Amino acid sequence: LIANQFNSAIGKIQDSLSSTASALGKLQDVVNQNAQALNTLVKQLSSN
Amino acid sequence: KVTFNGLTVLPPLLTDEMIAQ
Amino acid sequence: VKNKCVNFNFNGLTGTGVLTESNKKFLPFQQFGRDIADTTDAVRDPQTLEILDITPCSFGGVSVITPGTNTSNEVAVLYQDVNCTEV
Ligand SMILES: *[C@@H]1O[C@H](CO)[C@@H](O)[C@H](O)[C@H]1NC(C)=O
Ligand SMILES: *[C@@H]1O[C@H](CO)[C@@H](O)[C@H](O)[C@H]1NC(C)=O
Ligand SMILES: *[C@@H]1O[C@H](CO)[C@@H](O)[C@H](O)[C@H]1NC(C)=O
Repeated sequence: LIANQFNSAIGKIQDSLSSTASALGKLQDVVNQNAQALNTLVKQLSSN
Repeated sequence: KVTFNGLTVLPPLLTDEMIAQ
Repeated sequence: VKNKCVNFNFNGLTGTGVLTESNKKFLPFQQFGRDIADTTDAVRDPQTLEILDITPCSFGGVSVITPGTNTSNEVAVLYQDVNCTEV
């Protein structure tokens, strides 16, 4: 029983990960923030 | 699930496969 | 001159880069494009009505690998993120 519960438990992780892209919000935020940082940094070159 | 003005990007010392080991 | 680092001056739009043939479709009244950084991205040759991309010349950081002068004076140089054909 404990075996089956753990195996099935593993499986649900796939679906939650496979379906919900927002399950990985934290890492995506890190990239996005940095991407925002650089883009702002780039854009200032246009300022007078 | 995750995605010329002097600005570069250095590569990480460990590689993605390196991490996997 | 194409495909080579040149100092270019088109109608007073000066700069340094590699001039390549482009696939951009300028409108008949647009002399030159831009990037998000307000740097020139493409120009129209005033004598030959064609569109040229401008790519900044290859560059990269320089990092020295030294075993330690206490051991050797022989060094190895790392040209970051540059193809070996341009060194
Ligand atoms: C300007 O004259 C040159 C020859 O000196 C010619 O090749 C070029 O086509 C001319 N530009 C035009 C017709 O727009
Ligand atoms: C390294 O430096 C020490 C002095 O701090 C010196 O005694 C030693 O000989 C040096 N190593 C070599 C290989 O020369
Ligand atoms: C480096 O140059 C060679 C030609 O010698 C080319 O085949 C290769 O794709 C180039 N690599 C990059 C990353 O531009």
